[PDB]
Amino acid sequence: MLIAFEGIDGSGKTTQAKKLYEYLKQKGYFVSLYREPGGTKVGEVLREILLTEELDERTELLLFEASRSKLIEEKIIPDLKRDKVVILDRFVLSTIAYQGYGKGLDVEFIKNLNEFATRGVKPDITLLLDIPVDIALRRLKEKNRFENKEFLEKVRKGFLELAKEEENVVVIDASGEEEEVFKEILRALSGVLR
Amino acid sequence: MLIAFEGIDGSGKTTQAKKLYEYLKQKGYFVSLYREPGGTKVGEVLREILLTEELDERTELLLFEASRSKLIEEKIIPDLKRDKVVILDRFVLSTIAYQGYGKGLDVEFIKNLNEFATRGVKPDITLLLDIPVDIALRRLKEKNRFENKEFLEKVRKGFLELAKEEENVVVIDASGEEEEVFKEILRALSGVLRV
Ligand SMILES: Nc1ncnc2c1ncn2[C@@H]1O[C@H](COP(=O)(O)OP(=O)(O)O)[C@@H](O)[C@H]1O
Ligand SMILES: Nc1ncnc2c1ncn2[C@@H]1O[C@H](COP(=O)(O)OP(=O)(O)O)[C@@H](O)[C@H]1O
Ligand SMILES: Cc1cn([C@H]2C[C@H](O)[C@@H](COP(=O)(O)OP(=O)(O)O)O2)c(=O)[nH]c1=O
Ligand SMILES: Cc1cn([C@H]2C[C@H](O)[C@@H](COP(=O)(O)OP(=O)(O)O)O2)c(=O)[nH]c1=O
Ligand SMILES: [Ca+2]
Ligand SMILES: [Ca+2]
Ligand SMILES: [Mg+2]
Ligand SMILES: [Mg+2]
Ligand SMILES: [Mg+2]
Ligand SMILES: [Mg+2]
Ligand SMILES: [Mg+2]
Ligand SMILES: [Mg+2]
Repeated sequence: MLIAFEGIDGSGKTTQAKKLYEYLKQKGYFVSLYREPGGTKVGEVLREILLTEELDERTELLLFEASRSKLIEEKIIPDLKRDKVVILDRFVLSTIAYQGYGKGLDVEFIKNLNEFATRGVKPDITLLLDIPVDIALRRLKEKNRFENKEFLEKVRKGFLELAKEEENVVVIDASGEEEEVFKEILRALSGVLR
Repeated sequence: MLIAFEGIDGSGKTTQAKKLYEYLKQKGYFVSLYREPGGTKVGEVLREILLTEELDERTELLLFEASRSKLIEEKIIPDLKRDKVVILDRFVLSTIAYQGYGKGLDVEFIKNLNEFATRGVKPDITLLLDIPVDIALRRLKEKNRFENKEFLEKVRKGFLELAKEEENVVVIDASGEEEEVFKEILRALSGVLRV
């Protein structure tokens, strides 16, 4: 297996996760790629609620966890049982960084919810795509995506603290060009996977 | 003043909550009536998912709590700030009885989620409509609703244990006629509210 991509909006997660998916398929792995929230029919409904409705921060946390629970039970656990490489575009560190460090919700509580939703399933490696917020925001602005700079500075700092506190997290310099970032990822992956 | 109706499917909650809503409105209270899950636009979408999609028991728990959180923040807390009497058709005991006693999820974990979703808001009184499962099932059969006898027997017993452990839960014998059950509810309510 399980490879998680983490990092702020605009760090290149969706781009890199797709590159890694295609690369590992070509190398002969059986691989799955899922996004969080989403990745199942029910999860995609919850994703649309999360991205379109005005929600309070507590309802948001519970819906992220509900989407994760469905994806874990429906797809990830069955995939891992069949020795598929599962790549996730976001996972439990995003919930801690955004809902905990960003929104101020209790992190011990978030971690208990994460454990409940995941049944204790943990990544073999987490690739934290680290990038200065101003650089990320300029990438996003090009595609008419806007995120709050004050909020994301807290989240960025939170991810970096988590890379020291949580297990199996490798910090990737995501400021570089696409192929350069991918090479860094492949170097990090050689720590857990042929 | 927060008044919660609890009990198994077919115990008369929706019937009696509406009766109470009308009665208190006539007596000059400003009253709200909400159902769980549901009661908000988002909560109603979540209710539809809960009632129509195949879900694992953990995802179910989290959606029940998400609906509760939305209702608490959007409607319940603002209503209580305005001195409205808020009547709930189900609340936190339903989660402990169904997801805990029924499905076997950890009760302390469920209580922590309850506290999170509610911001610690507790009812002034909870009316547990207790009824034998057989009676409930026969009332539901008349309306083409079917529920699982084995499951509901565990849930009934769970509610009854909760009525002993949790604060301000009154057990109502709800197997009698509708008008008699309502009279018992009013007698119970007189302990906390001028009715
Ligand atoms: N290494 C890179 N350098 C510059 N732009 C990039 C790079 N990687 C991705 N992008 C572009 O930046 C934006 C954000 O990338 P995306 O993969 O959507 O990030 P995330 O999923 O982390 O928000 C997209 O427009 C994408 O094409
Ligand atoms: N006291 C009662 N005796 C007989 N039937 C009842 C009584 N109260 C309600 N009913 C009927 O039983 C069914 C279940 O009532 P309802 O209020 O929907 O229960 P709940 O909301 O607890 O499932 C409905 O068809 C309703 O009209
Ligand atoms: C998985 C997850 C995402 N999110 C947020 C991050 C994003 O702003 C939003 C949607 O996710 P996503 O589409 O991955 O954002 P992006 O491509 O911009 O990185 O959901 C949380 O707040 N908590 C979570 O647990
Ligand atoms: C509020 C709540 C309801 N439920 C279940 C009980 C019901 O079978 C279902 C829908 O609620 P509802 O329509 O109140 O059922 P009924 O009128 O038959 O009592 O949701 C839970 O499992 N957990 C919860 O926390
Ligand atoms: Ca650019
Ligand atoms: Ca460089
Ligand atoms: Mg993305
Ligand atoms: Mg906050
Ligand atoms: Mg965790
Ligand atoms: Mg009902
Ligand atoms: Mg179970
Ligand atoms: Mg509770």
